[PDB]
Amino acid sequence: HWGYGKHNGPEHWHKDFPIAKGERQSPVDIDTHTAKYDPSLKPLSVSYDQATSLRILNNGHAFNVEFDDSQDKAVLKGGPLDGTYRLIQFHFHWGSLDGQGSEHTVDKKKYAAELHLVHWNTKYGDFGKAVQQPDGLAVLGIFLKVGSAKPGLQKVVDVLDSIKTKGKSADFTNFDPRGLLPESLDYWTYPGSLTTPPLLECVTWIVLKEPISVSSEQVLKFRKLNFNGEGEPEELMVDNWRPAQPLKNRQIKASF
Ligand SMILES: CNC[C@@H](O)c1ccc(O)c(O)c1
Ligand SMILES: [Hg+2]
Ligand SMILES: [Zn+2]
Repeated sequence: HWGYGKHNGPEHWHKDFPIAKGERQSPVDIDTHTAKYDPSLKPLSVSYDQATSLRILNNGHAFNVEFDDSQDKAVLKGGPLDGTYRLIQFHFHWGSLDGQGSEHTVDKKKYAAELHLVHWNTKYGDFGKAVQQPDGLAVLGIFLKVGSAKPGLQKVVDVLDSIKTKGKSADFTNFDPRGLLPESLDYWTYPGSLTTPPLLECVTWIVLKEPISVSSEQVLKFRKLNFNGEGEPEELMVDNWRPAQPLKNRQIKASF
């Protein structure tokens, strides 16, 4: 199936998922001098106080921290969004080296990693129906740079040993995603897609300008994870990012 290798990577995805070459694919390069301040943007509202994490899963491409979305708890609203979007999961994309890993880029700059907090529009009842809609999803993107450790990330880092290989999962309750946010909620926004097959064009992207810093030791543990399943030859889970895709006359708006 699809992956990130020479033979199954982003360059191959279009064969099974023709939308890979579509009109609103992600990620994209954010050209800071082309993005326009949008005064019609409402303030962004990130309400994660009542968030209920359930478990962490290695799915063979990344790891997902999943949340209970059976009622309005962790929600994203405001900014470019209309209505309420519920947090369902978060995951990261990262590199084999610090100089690469992020999916979105800023004036062609690649960060060491990128965090995606995935939310679905409550108007559509559930995630499965939301991904059939042009405004079905909102993803909050946060860049990671290597520097000081991120205290709020360590709980995730420590559990990774227990989910080394494809298909493994661990109980992961009472994790607070507020510990992953930078200070400023300044962002760029554009209409786009899921960055993994099947690459569905249902996402309002909200990409925070301010990166969070994580320690070299924290990122190193991400890189210890495996793409393969248990008892299979070791394939380190690294460089699980899609590169920047054509903007196609979409407009990136800045909140600041
Ligand atoms: C339904 N919740 C989405 C999450 O579990 C998810 C993450 C990455 C994927 O490739 C995928 O098919 C699903
Ligand atoms: Hg869609
Ligand atoms: Zn992602």
